[PDB]
Amino acid sequence: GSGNSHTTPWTNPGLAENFMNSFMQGLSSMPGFTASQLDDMSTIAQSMVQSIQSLAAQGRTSPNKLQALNMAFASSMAEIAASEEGGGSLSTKTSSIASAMSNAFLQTTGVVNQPFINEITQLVSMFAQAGMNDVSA
Repeated sequence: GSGNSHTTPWTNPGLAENFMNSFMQGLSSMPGFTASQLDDMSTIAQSMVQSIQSLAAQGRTSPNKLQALNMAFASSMAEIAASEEGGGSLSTKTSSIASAMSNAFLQTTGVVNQPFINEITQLVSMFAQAGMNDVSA
């Protein structure tokens, strides 16, 4: 039904595309990251989008998926955020990630989900320093 809150960018496979594209584009212009790392985030973008593409194509996405995919791509960016190179500390990584998503969602639907951005930045920072996505742990 109509839920005007907690809207996650993975609700629509096309929205995910627009979101992640704008994300990886804008983030490339932000500090902390190096082009070699944006190269991988490009893959993370294409991977997540295609996953949701196939998922929504032959069926649909349940709310449970949103609360899993949010920590999934956070983990794959965590390894990149913890990557040392031209850009500096991880503190500069997560802050840029946060803003990139914000600026992205403004271009796509015009409204940004701040709780989401905070949730993601918590996950990324956590998984990066823990070095795991909770498995065999």
